[PDB]
Amino acid sequence: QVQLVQSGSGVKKPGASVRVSCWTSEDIFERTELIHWVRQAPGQGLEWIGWVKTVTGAVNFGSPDFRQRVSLTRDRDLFTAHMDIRGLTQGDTATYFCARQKFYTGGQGWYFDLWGRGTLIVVSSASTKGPSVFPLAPSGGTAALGCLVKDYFPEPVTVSWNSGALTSGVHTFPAVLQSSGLYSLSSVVTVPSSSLGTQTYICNVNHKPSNTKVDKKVEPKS
Amino acid sequence: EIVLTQSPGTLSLSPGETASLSCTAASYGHMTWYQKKPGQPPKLLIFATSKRASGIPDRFSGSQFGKQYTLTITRMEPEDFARYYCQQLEFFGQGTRLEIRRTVAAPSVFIFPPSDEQLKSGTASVVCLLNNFYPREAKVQWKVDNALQSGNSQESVTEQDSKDSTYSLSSTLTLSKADYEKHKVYACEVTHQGLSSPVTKSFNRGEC
Amino acid sequence: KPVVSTQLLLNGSLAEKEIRIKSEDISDNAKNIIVQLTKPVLINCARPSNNTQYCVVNRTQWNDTLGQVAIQLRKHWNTCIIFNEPSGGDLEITTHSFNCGGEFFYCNTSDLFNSTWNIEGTASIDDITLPCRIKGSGAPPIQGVIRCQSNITGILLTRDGGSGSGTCETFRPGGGDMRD
Ligand SMILES: [Ca+2]
Repeated sequence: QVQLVQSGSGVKKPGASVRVSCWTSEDIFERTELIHWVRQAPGQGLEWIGWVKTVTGAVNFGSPDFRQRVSLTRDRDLFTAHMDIRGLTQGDTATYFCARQKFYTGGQGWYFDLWGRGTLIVVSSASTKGPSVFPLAPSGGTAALGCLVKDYFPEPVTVSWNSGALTSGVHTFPAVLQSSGLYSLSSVVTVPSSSLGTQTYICNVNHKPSNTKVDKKVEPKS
Repeated sequence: EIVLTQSPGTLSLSPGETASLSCTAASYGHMTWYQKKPGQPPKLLIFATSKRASGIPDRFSGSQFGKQYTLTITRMEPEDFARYYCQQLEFFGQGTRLEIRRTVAAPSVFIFPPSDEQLKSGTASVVCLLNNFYPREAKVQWKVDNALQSGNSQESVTEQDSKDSTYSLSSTLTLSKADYEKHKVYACEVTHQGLSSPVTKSFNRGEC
Repeated sequence: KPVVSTQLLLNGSLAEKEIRIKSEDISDNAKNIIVQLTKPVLINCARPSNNTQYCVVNRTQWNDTLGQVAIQLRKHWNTCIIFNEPSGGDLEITTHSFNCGGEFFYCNTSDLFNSTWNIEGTASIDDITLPCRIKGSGAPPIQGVIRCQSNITGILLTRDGGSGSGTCETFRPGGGDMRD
């Protein structure tokens, strides 16, 4: 569910290198002329990095700056392809996609019928830190309350409310990378101001990399 | 990149209605069209300007008028609501997002002062929320003791709701506990198209 | 399905009057370009000792050829031109591959492709010996004084992609598998 298979997402250190891989079946590989590498940083578009020919091994890059650091290789017998990026920098934090081009005739243009689901490369110098969750407490009918998942690393965070029992009105926002190396997130719930005195509002934040499972309560306080 | 400009960047449509996405290529080479959803691989629909891939239905079409290369999505379906990019050979378009057009709804503005648990740590984070508004375009300003404050806030906007077709906005102004005890009045002002006048939600520090 | 490629096309057909540029789409970098020469440039090889093997080209004849290949590449991209070494690929595309006599030869064209021809009266930056080797897999090398003689009838090129690549235009030998 389904071809072609891409390498696991990673956190890389500035200046280092990363061997991003791509692999498929013999029958899918024997029908491919090229294997292209295209990238996307969050809040940016699809950018072509380069190509590699499945037969000759020959290459081509999108800029002089991809030529000296990007190396495009393929294994004709194991039916794979690889992308090595030298001198990793924060400008390289992106979802690296791979795409195949069938044996085509000139004129038609480029058409990538198959795509790898992607590989997220995060060029970060920071080390794995556990989150600090703080309550966003309320104080005419509707009242808003929530949580603030401050200073964690890396992604993702699982944000729940009342152990699945509270889903109507939940607005869990995407994470923001701060001036630190650390992400911040906020989850909020919309409930009537009459319920709060009665109902309990517990949020369940889970951060898998640090093995952190926090379950905080939010109540009005003065 | 001179050639390959695309437009509009946002198409506000209702299901049933027809989409018309245009790509402007500085040359006579053939166009390709991809469908892209958030955190999903691009799906090839059109290649060779006019030719659709196997498994793509009659709804989606491709055409050219010199340098104008357009994709049309007749009898629009909910699934068809996504982002679209065009590549002319090695080059890709800026992009275009297809969003659910609905009634103009002003945001519900809420403020949150920093919790005492955070004030024991050393950081003071003030949080603002803008609940359930359309269009996506809304701006938030933070004012501390009546002085415009920028270069210290960070903001986040959620994706469009499947049920109500709206957006919600979150802003965070982070200050040190030291630079926080100095000022008394903390106000966030929010302007939107839904609003004839700006919203200025404010609190007085340490009083409840 | 075997393998076929090379940097220089040998002993084929020559252009009648002026140099030719063959391709399926000249604006398609993924597609291979085919250069056809008007006058054949001679190529001499020699294996006199262990392990000396070399390939000799004429410098005045090659600079005349290349400068005139740039005036034709100008006809598609009216911009300054660079002939450069390839960055990747298999041995047959990175070196000028040919079997001479009973020995297969791999030589480096690092000297042929490293020129910059200006928009005006085409210019260089300011003979040609191509280091060569033979595969020592099967079996131990054969002594001298073996000689090879052939004619350069054409070249197989690939143009560098991208908008980010401004200024001049860059071409590298290889391809591209099948010939004209
Ligand atoms: Ca809009």
